[PDB]
Amino acid sequence: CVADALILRVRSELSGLPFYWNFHCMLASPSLVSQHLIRPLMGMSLALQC
Amino acid sequence: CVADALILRVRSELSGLPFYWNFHCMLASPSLVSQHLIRPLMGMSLALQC
Amino acid sequence: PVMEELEQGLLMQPWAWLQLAENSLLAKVFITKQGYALLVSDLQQVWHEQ
Repeated sequence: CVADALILRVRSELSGLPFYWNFHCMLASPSLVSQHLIRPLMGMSLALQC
Repeated sequence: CVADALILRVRSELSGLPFYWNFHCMLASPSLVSQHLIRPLMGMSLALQC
Repeated sequence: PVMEELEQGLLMQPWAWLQLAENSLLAKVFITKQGYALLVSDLQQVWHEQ
């Protein structure tokens, strides 16, 4: 983490050669967080209650 | 809501007199959302599965 | 375009557990020939990158 950011480094070997990739993820917007975690969780809770 | 804040106005009759209150709420930080909604919902789902 | 397809694929995908060098997180990846979308979390904060 550098500044409100997440650097995720993946290093691999393909055919015996280096292969580097970096995800420069940034804090998600309120809409995405809600749509991906909040409403589905309440859905599962209600289904389990039923 | 104007740009990014929520103005919640409560208007009441306090025994026959005005009572105005205005909550000026800003976006909740990621810590508050996770503490109050995400983790408790996961716990509820796990408990319901049990 | 492909942004809508990437968003739909990311939404439909299930969560996964990633064990890094010292910590662990939850991940959600959808990669198509035209790009990818990633969503990671550690139960306290959420990051996203498309």
